[PDB]
Amino acid sequence: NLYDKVRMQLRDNVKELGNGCFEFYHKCDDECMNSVKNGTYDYPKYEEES
Amino acid sequence: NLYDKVRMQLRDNVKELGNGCFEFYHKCDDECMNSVKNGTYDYPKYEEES
Ligand SMILES: *[C@@H]1O[C@H](CO)[C@@H](O)[C@H](O)[C@H]1NC(C)=O
Ligand SMILES: *[C@@H]1O[C@H](CO)[C@@H](O)[C@H](O)[C@H]1NC(C)=O
Repeated sequence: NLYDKVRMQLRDNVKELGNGCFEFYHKCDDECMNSVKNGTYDYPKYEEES
Repeated sequence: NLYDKVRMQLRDNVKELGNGCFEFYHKCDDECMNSVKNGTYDYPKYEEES
């Protein structure tokens, strides 16, 4: 449930590695990680691969 | 189970908003919505973002 709670919060700004981890497509510093662990996250334009 | 039944039926012609809702990438009128609620849906070329 944490895995999906987090996947839904993170949407497409991350990729699943298939081993229980999410890799970010943007620099995610302590302040970001602190946001991911609770009810918030918003990083709208970090696609490079698109 | 409805969330996934619907996600599988809708595939990539929709996006998950992460709050229990699916946003369509195409105009989806009453006739479409009536199809989504039961065993049918087929909208092959509505990507704009691709
Ligand atoms: C969520 O984490 C951020 C970052 O540390 C913090 O500012 C915010 O107050 C926290 N929200 C709750 C409800 O704890
Ligand atoms: C599914 O919904 C469509 C649209 O209203 C309808 O035409 C079709 O007969 C319905 N199928 C079933 C099995 O109810």
